[PDB]
Amino acid sequence: SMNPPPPETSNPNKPKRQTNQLQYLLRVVLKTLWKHQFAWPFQQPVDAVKLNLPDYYKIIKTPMDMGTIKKRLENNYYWNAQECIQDFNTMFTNCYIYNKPGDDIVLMAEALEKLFLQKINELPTE
Repeated sequence: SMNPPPPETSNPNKPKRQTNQLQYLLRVVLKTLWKHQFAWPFQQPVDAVKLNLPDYYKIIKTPMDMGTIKKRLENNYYWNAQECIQDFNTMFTNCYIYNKPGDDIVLMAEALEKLFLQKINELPTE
């Protein structure tokens, strides 16, 4: 029922790059999803205490959220685009795992994922 430490956003010994694909992931992908009317439940790690989800972290062992991804992109945490794309996919997958089909939160994730897929389709060449 307690919250775990949040995912890492800082790791000085992790090698880093700033690439045109990672720039696109921030300037286009993250910004598009962040501004959406359904963004709010995904803009920070799941607070299992505030949201009264005492089993959330029993079930979800690889937590991820756009607050974390936003910090990772702004602080150049990544080496490549695939790492960041995996974070988004983890976020959506977690939501579908924990929740019931048709739940509001699932519909919200689906709308963000649709946009995500549209933006990744046009990921610029390296």
